[PDB]
Amino acid sequence: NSLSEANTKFMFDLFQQFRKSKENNIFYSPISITSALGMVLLGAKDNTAQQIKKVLHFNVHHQFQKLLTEFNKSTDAYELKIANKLFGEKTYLFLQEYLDAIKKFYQTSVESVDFANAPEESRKKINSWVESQTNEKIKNLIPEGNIGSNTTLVLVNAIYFKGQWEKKFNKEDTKEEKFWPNKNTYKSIQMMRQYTSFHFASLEDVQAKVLEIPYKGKDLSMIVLLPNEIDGLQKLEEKLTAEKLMEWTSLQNMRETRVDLHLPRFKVEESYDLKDTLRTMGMVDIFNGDADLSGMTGSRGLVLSGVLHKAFVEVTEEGNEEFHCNHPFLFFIRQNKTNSILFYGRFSSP
Repeated sequence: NSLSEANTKFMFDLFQQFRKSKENNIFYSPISITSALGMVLLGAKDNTAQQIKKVLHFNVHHQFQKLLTEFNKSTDAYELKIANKLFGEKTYLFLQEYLDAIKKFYQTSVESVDFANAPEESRKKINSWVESQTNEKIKNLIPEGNIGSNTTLVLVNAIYFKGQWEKKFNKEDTKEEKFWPNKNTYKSIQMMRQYTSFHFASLEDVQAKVLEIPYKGKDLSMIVLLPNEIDGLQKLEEKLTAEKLMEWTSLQNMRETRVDLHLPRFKVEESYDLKDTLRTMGMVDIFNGDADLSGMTGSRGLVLSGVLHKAFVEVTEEGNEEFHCNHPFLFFIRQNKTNSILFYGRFSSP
């Protein structure tokens, strides 16, 4: 929906920042994050909530719960483990009303913890919760020293996903290969090869190609963008905007063609702390003494102190023109029903 629209723009704003810092593989769940903030936005008021809404590009929670259920609908098409919880200092008493809305709309809830007296035993609490909440895939969302004795709030947003390809991949047709991060260096990888008909689309403007590899079911397909030349993605990123996607990755402007695809057998694990980032993005109150999270406790004084996001996707085999992914390229798994990107990264595996 227009929601997915907002979720997309944000993702790019988010993108732009990651770009400034990370020049390797950057992967993240725009949708997981967007929601993580909608849950917090619930218990936020005034100028503190205003920052969020603009940063997020804004009824609302209604669809964020609507869309969430979907991905939460256990299915064999794929498998995702979304571990999104609020961890706060015990001493803060959260209004049940708030707990109702978030549980209801985000199928998640707060969790009082002794940040003050026991900040160490506190970390583990959250870590372990994260593992078990993601089939034990995402571990130690928080490293030692990260959480301090002076922590009020801490939004956790881990997420794991591994879908099964509509058109399976022959485990026999996968051997060693050469991946070119840059043009002067390369790293060996196990590249999967698949010849068949896909929804291809050539990109003149940016000098790149757009392939769509669906998952079992056809409502959750991952789109990939492959710059023509090894280092043809920087320019790609440079011209990639919201509107760019809504059109370039829209199957409407795509054509089902016989394509010999060459996709690598990878897995991206990118951890992030969007505190400063979100700040510069325009969300600043929340992280300082001016934070108004009255909804969460009926009073003020609670201040978001860091936000942890961690995506972990795995691409496996199990489920004219070609698509050769031996060099960098950006991709993203969307939800075709409502074109809601729930994952996005750039693969350069340097």
